[PDB]
Amino acid sequence: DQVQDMYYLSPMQEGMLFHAILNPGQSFYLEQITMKVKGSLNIKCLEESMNVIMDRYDVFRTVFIHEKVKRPVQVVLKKRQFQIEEIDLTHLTGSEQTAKINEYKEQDKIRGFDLTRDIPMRAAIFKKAEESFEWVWSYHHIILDGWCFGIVVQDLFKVYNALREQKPYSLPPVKPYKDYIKWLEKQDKQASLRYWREYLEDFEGQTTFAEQRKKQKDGYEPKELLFSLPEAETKAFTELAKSQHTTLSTALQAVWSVLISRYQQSGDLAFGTVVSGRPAEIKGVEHMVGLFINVVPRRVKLSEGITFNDLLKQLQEQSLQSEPHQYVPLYDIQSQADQPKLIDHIIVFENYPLENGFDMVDVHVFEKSNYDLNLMASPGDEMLIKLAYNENVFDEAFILRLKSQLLTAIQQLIQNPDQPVSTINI
Repeated sequence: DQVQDMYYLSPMQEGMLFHAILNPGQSFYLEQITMKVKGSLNIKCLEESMNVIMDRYDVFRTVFIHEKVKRPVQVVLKKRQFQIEEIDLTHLTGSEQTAKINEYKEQDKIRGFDLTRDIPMRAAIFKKAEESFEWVWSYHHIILDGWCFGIVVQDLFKVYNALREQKPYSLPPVKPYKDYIKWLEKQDKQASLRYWREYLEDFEGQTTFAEQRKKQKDGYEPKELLFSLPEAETKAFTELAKSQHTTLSTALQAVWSVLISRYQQSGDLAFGTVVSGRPAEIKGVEHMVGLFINVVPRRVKLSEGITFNDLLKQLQEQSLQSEPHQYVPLYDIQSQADQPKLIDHIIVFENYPLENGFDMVDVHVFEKSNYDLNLMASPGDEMLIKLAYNENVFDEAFILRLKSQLLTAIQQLIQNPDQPVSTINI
């Protein structure tokens, strides 16, 4: 037998597997990393390093079985070989190389992953010229989220940049994903469901930006508006977050709360937020690799006279009480309120968003969007904010207005953190 271990699926993994089988070929839970490499690259060592990553991270040797079993199980294999699929585009013009790679990217989203047999990650390198390559990296979220993929990337390049130069290396020990499954099986699932039920008690629901939503036929027109926060306000926004003993993510959620409070004309609002899902009870959970992040509902209550520091407190405290219950899938939370549309937009703060070797220019991450509006923020000397929206629902003019309103609200809130947020002008 080629089986190394066998354990159950996390609640998120089970719903992910359930929807993946029911909707094949719809790019569900698929992430496609596309990048152009301008430089020299040892293909054989990249293949060798990938197989080190293969045997270092058990999530890549994992398959899922749902048939003829009372409850789905994940099977990790003792050994599996990864082929990096090299494609020669030297004998082709530029346009044929572009279409050949674009044909791969479109077909790759449709093929997806047979989670019962395939490796939940596939790679393709297109040699378009000498020292000119294009990488199409794909993986399934059932085994890997965005943050943990960066850990795999650094481990791959550490092994790559060493093997080629013959110099040896050592890699930090990894904690098996089974330890997270073990922690889950020890939690009271009903106690976590009750937390979200109480947390969302008497919430009526809301269609965010209702009068700005265009009422057309369903369908997604992906568009983006990217902008930065100047270093001065970024340093002050971080200092205010450090002063109030809260995170930079919570600080942005509070600014967004004030903005939507004006559009909805209400003090009871909800939006999606991505939580780490990494329980601090497990030691070394920071170095584990697997599926941890989750979108959970965030309910913000804005009473009369509430200040930004008061809002910063309400949010940071709820972030702590929710930590033992961040494993609950959003479907289970929404069913415990008969509100299939409890949230319709999310805020994401990626602290490490997606030298030795070559040059990596033009990175693009493809991910199917489940919401008509997504506020994405990344750290840095000047905070980078992205507004990814569906053009069939929202116009660019409104997204541009939200940019100006978000920038002026950030400034007004860092300078008057103890003034009632109702006094903020947007």
